[PDB]
Amino acid sequence: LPTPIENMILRYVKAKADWWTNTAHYNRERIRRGATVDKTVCKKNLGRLTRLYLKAEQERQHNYLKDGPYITAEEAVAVYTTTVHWLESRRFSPIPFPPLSYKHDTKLLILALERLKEAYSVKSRLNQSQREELGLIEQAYDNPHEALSRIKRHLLTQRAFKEVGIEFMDLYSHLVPVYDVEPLEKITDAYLDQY
Amino acid sequence: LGVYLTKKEQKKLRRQTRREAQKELQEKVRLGLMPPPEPKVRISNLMRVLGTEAVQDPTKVEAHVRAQMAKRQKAHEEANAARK
Amino acid sequence: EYLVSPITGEKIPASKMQEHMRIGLLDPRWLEQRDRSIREKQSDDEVYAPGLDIESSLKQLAERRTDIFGVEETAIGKKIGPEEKVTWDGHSGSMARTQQAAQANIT
Amino acid sequence: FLGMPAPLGYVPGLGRGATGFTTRSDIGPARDA
Amino acid sequence: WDRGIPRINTLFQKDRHTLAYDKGWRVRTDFKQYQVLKQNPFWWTHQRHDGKLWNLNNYRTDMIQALGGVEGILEHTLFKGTYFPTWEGLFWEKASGFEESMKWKKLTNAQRSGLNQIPNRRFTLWWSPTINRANVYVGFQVQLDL
Amino acid sequence: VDPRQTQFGRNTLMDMRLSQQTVVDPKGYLTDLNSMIPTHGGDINDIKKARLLLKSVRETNPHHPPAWIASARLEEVTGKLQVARNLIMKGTEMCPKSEDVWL
Amino acid sequence: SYMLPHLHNGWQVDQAILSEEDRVVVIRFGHDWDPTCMKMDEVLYSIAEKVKNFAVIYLVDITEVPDFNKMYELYDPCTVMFFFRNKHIMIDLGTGNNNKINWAMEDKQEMVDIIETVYRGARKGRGLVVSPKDYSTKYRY
Amino acid sequence: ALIGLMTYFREAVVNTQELLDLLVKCENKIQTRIKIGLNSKMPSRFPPV
Amino acid sequence: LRRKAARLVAAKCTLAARVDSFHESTEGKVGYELKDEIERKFDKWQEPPPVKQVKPLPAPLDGQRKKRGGRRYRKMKERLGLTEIRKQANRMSFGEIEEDAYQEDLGFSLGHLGKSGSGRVRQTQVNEATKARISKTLQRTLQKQS
Amino acid sequence: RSLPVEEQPKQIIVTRKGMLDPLEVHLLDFPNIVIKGSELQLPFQACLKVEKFGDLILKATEPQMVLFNLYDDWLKTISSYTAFSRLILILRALHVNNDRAKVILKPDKTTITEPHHIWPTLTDEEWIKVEVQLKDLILADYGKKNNVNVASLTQSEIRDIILGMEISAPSQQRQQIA
Amino acid sequence: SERQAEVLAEFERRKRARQINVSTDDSEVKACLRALGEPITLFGEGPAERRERLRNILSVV
RNA sequence: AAGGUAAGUAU
RNA sequence: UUGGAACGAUACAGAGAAGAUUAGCAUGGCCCCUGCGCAAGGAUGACA
Repeated sequence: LPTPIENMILRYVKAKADWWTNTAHYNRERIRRGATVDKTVCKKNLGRLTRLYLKAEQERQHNYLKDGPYITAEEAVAVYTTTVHWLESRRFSPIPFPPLSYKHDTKLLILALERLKEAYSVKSRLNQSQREELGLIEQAYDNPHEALSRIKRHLLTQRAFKEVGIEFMDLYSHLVPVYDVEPLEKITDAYLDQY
Repeated sequence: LGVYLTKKEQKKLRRQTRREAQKELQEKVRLGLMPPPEPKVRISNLMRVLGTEAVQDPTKVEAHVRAQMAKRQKAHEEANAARK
Repeated sequence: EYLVSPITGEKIPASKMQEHMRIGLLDPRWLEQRDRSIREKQSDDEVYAPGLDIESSLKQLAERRTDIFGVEETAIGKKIGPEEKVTWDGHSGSMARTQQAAQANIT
Repeated sequence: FLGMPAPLGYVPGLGRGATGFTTRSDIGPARDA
Repeated sequence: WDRGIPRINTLFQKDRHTLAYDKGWRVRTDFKQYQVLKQNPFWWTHQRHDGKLWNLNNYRTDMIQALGGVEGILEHTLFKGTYFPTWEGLFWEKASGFEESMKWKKLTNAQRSGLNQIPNRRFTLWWSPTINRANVYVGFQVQLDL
Repeated sequence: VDPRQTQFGRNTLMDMRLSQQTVVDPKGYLTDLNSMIPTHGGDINDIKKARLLLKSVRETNPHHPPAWIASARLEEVTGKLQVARNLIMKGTEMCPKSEDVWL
Repeated sequence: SYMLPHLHNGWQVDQAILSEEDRVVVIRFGHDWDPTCMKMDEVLYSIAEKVKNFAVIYLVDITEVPDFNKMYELYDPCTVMFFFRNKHIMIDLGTGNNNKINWAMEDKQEMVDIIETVYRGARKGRGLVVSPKDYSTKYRY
Repeated sequence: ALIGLMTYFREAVVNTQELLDLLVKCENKIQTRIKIGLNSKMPSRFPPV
Repeated sequence: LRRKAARLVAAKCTLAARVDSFHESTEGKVGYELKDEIERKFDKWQEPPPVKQVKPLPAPLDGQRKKRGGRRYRKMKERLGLTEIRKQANRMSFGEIEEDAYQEDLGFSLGHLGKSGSGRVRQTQVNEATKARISKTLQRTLQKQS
Repeated sequence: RSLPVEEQPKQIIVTRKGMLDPLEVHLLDFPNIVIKGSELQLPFQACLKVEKFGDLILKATEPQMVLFNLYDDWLKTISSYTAFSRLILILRALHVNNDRAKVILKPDKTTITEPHHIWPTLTDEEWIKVEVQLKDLILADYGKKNNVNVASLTQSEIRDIILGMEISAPSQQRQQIA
Repeated sequence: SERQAEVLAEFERRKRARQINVSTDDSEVKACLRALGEPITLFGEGPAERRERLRNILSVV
């Protein structure tokens, strides 16, 4: 791309981005106040706010990575010492790793799988991802011990995970982030939460 | 010296030869050279292909189906014996 | 060097062996697929306007929207800064008079 | 075709079998006899 | 039976042993809003753990009583046009035998959108003697051609 | 309910047939002393229709202890534990020699 | 607006309607500079390629081509009209005017649905098609 | 939504006189939506049955 | 794009080191012959994506298209066809008001399932042909995990 | 309850609609068994017309439970599908006439029924001929009592005649629908 | 009928074409086409189209 | 004042 | 005989529903199993 053409395209992008940000914020304030708006307008505005919020989040994460942790060592030491003293006062035994012969290793797995199937309790048409998750849950229920072994293996050795999708529930007064995690990791996370 | 085509290459060659033979048969049937293929009927298949005629003359249908099964077996054994 | 073909039963030069195996089993339905992909491509029409039409339309739009283009600013639709064509009203009773008026307008 | 002058003495309504429509009487010029 | 905050119903629940190992369920239900894309009106409670803290039996009973009962309600409907001898041995079919088969047949967005309005075409038919009235829709009337 | 629970956490058969150059194979008729099928909670779809049919069984064969057992246990799974007692009492009045009904 | 093909006289509109035999001709009567027309034309440009198989979109300047103003009542700021095999197709939009779409539609999916419904009905031989969406209300809440 | 709100608060509704107006307005909006779905022209004496 | 670059650079550096350990190509002809192809690979990886034509939506479809039937079609129909329990699900008794079942969704209802009037004395069983199981490619991942 | 789980049925077909609810009540411990009604009347009531069943059960002084093998030795030469098809055909023929059918069942004076089983022992082609004769017999009464030609019967409706499905239509005025 | 004869002739021509060995070298294909007289390229045909044309020519010839 | 036009062949 | 209207009138029809519907076999994919061919290769039994 020639430099003058690129420069004018950049000027156009800057002007359109300024208008885009202003329009998104103005429409969001209209909706928050109670202005009567259409469904397509709401969807477009939600998309614009999602893009703006994610850009701001990228800026914030880059700032944290570049500027390091924002908690000074003295503050972290004070917090940790207070927590240690509290735990010592209450005589708290740390939660151990779930044993292979755990007395409740199956009840917790059933409880975890039930919560994952509660999203589908209301009858609805299933797409590929939903039916894949249900197949994984059914496979875990059919062979509880293999699922438990996979869960313990993930707890011990898994430190890297696949990307999770993000959407935003539009409450018309603010945006509530919603996270879509892989079902295979969802089973492990649910069992860990229950345990 | 000779050369050895790889496993993927063998799969491609076999698939192409099978498709060539299948197209040969299909165009023979299109132009009426060979009679159109009849459905392949086994015992478990008898009630799906010959279901409506196996209530009127059940044993004739059974005999016809078993004759077809034997003829399919007859050609296989004949090819094996001629090749041996 | 010379090598026997495992696909053709013929002797070929050693330097062409790789390409010989690569294109000796080119599936003919690939050629069929390419043919039908090019036959549809040739018959495809132009959805959008050509460059000349795009440029002329942009200039015509600029000649009217003087709140974006130009120096002086007139109204939204004004171009600033005899004969009236006879058109049919869509009625079967006025086909003849409209047609004759169109004929009568030829110089 | 595109970029082709209209033939002289041609009525755009005629030659196509077009028929108009009126949603009301308040829109469009008055019908001329 | 339906009195306490942890409804006495829950003591007789079939899965009352697996729920005893369910801890932190209210916090989890509250935090479910960050995983599902639909807001839960009952975010504060669980039917299995806390019981059903409300009953609409009396409400529906008094709603049928206030509308004049079955006889009063069904005079507004095409029920008397069906010539059913009585309302006892009757059942609806929520989805048609064919309408339900089309829920999964690769329909376009426009084709599917118009197929989601089929139940309404029945609803309007059910309440036609009352919706299609001169008292409720003032104006001229047009009769069907046949 | 379980003894520890706190605020915060059927149609049996009396006929048996043992199965082992003759067209006729009269197999012996055996009677089981007692038959206690599991409660089978929730296996009934139409409670009212099943209740009517079990009433019909009691009427046609008043001397069929499985009929009374299934009829009353249907009231026990339904939760109406008081009518089940009456059904068993009537069954005892009509099937006194069956120890299953008394148990 | 400036990307879609333009028809410059009444004869060209006649030929465009006559030429297509298996696709619905979608014609936007209006002006390039009209804001309503710019929104309608940008939606049409957005869906121009997707409906290539069963629709062709043209733009007609009513000031330059006032040939159909009297018969088609092309007096609204924007107008979208559908033709099939040289036959104007009406749409039961619920707006009271079945002969045309005389407003700018925001969503690009609704226009695709309208074109698809028009194509189905016209290929079935109908002269009126009921739109999948009732436009008697803008559904603003 | 209505049963969730009413069974969550159950006492705070009566004192919040603005909530009563909000609830009846929302109910009227829903009924108007249904009526517009039935027919574009709004009815004059639509029944509650 | 850095792990792939690291692998490629490591392989080419190994080749260059094997060349150098025998003191061959002292000037660096092999070194440049490898560096320029490293740059070529880097350029190829960072190449702008090519032009890909937009696929238009298929034209609306009218008429009849012959579809085959057989074991695959039978299996697909069994998986997608109406089941007896799912047949009872969409049947609602007329006039018999039922208590709300699911708290979070009042629209949800079992219908004739488990309710009197369905005409079935015994409980309907689950059609095992409608079982949910993972895809073929999801089975492959489980083989690469255990 | 007597048979083992491997030989336990999982699909019970009932030839009378009256015995659908009683089975559902008496199979309340076996939910995994589907009970299907039959709209077509199978000729299973005509097996007592056989010489080896009627007199056998008339003089039975006490109730009892007996086992028979309706497939005498067919299973050694044909599958159970053809065995059941020919059994249905034979029972339909017996239900039809029981007079000419008994004559058809033995094609030659040299064909006898051994006391072990019920039907006579025949060659495979002999059974083919007996089956075609019995099919003609079954079509004969449909031709007579309905005054229709047998040739007018398509191959699709001969199957319905053999099985036992028949349709009637007193209300032809519903021709108004078209 | 001669129609059956010509259809059978075309079918056997194609069957023979399916079993004729043709070199995959473009230079040798061009040399063979030059030897047999037919043009190297016809209406912008590709190398695969050239190979098909040579196969057809060798089948007829 | 409206958002309430069946469409289609035939003269 | 000669004009109004012709976006009308009348005549016919009016299911203005909803759709590329559905049964069989073969191919193709996968894992065996069986038989024969082809190219090689193992281990082992046998005296005068």
